[PDB]
Amino acid sequence: AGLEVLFQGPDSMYVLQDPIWLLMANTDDSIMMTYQLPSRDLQAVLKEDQEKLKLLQRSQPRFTEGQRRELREVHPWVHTGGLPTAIDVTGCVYCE
Amino acid sequence: VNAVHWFRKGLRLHDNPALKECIQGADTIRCVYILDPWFAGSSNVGINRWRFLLQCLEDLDANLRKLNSRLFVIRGQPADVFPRLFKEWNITKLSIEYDSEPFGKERDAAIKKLATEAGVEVIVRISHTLYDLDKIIELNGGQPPLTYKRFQTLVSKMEPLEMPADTITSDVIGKCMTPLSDDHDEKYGVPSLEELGFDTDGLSSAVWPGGETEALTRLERHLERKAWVAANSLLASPTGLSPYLRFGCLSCRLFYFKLTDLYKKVKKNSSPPLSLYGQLLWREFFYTAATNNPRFDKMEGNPICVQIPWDKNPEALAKWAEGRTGFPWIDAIMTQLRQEGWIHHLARHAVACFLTRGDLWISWEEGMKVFEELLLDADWSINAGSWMWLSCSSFFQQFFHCYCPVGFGRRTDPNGDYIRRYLPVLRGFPAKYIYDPWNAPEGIQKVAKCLIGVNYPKPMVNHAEASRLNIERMKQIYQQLSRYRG
Ligand SMILES: [Cl-]
Ligand SMILES: [Zn+2]
Repeated sequence: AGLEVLFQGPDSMYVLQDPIWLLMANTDDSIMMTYQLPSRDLQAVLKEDQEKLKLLQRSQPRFTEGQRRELREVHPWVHTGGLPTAIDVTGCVYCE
Repeated sequence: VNAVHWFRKGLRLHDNPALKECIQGADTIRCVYILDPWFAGSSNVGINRWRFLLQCLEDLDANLRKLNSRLFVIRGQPADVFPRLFKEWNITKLSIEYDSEPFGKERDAAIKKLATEAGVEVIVRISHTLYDLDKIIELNGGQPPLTYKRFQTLVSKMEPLEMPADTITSDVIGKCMTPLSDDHDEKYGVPSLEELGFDTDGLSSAVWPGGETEALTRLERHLERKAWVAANSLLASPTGLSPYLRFGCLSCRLFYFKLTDLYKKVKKNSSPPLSLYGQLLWREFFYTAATNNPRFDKMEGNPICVQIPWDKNPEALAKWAEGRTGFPWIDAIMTQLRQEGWIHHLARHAVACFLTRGDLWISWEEGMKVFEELLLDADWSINAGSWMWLSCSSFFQQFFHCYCPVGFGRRTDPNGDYIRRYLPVLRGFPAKYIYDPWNAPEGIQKVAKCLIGVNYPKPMVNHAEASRLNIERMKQIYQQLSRYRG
């Protein structure tokens, strides 16, 4: 499939092989032509996400005074508290 | 007195301050390159990246020959090789181009330690960037700037740049000698793809041939193209410079000087806007951002990265990487990337949106790692930063509306020439269904001689459904950021 990479093998040589993410994937012909992501229930995934977010909450980025200054005229939503402009929409802007 | 210049990312003879300085009372000079299968990044790398490097090595080796010298190429870990060479060649001078990357700094300190305990003076010069990156961090108060805008403000109030170093010419060498030997080649010769393990059977000549010589040529043609002016081509330009800057076949400082001189003649002032160096500065900004953050290329434990609950789906990633998504615009781009090793910046944006915040909801880290494997110009920090910004995981620049994997292609070219070029199986389809081929009436597919879901994949996502969903996933994320920044 033309996607292999040169791994370091034993101390002796290099080994040509598929990259891990490829080796981990089922990549047989049907999937490649026939596989579609399942349709999932919106709220169920938001709630499942929200569970995760509570765990990721203390590692979110923290902005110093100087960084808050830099961010003011580039990401207004920081000091304003709302959603960023480009992401407060209903979906793909072209389609809608 | 024996001196060694160690090439890594500055594969050129022009503007090489560290090489030139090594040739001062040297007696003996030897240029060395050590094969690293990781390409100064977090990945192992594919056929086009390697071919580009090898051709950089050949040109460097050929150009050294003209100066009656040679390139010495060695396999191994630097920590293993240098102690042997020190004793074996009686080294007392070693020189490198500074590397601001965290991994490179660790490596260089370990080597500088081995050298010191072997009586070897170490020479370091800055020539991979326009500026001393640490001076920029100082001007910002001790921490690198978060936004490209702040970075621009800082560089605009910095000292004028000192001219490129004199290029290494026969005069420069000045009777300083490289001892060649019996069996120099095959013991220190530039390897070939076949020798490395690659299958070169179905392999056309490179759209992007490596080395300083081609870089310089392309630089001349690029400046002429600009001099005449004062998108049909998502396609590889003859004048593209980015892989050459990545490996130092073209010195950024030279390109900078050539740009300023042209600006001064075509226009009145000696005050060009910073946009003139947009390419150089964007690059420089990411080196600066990453130099003190060893986790710049990670989500977790990366203090500038938004923590996002990305989905895991090896099969969907695999489809995206092979350009079997069922979306022609995306597949075409990922196909050009696999075949050639370069895609347009707006195309990078398109495939990144689709993979991450747009449709698949897959970590930007996965995307980054595919680009590291296939993209000639990918640099550790530039590539990580982009992927972070493009997925709304960091703040280097304004966020934009997620590109549509159908409409962005229609705006670019409705004839779909790009698509047909990289996707043969689709060539028959009319412009009506060329971006949305699953919408073809079951007979139009018979005429095209391509059945959706037989000869070309079914669209892996209901794009509109996934977009609305993911956009909500994001809202909830940035909502919770405001709630905790409170
Ligand atoms: Cl650097
Ligand atoms: Zn859309």
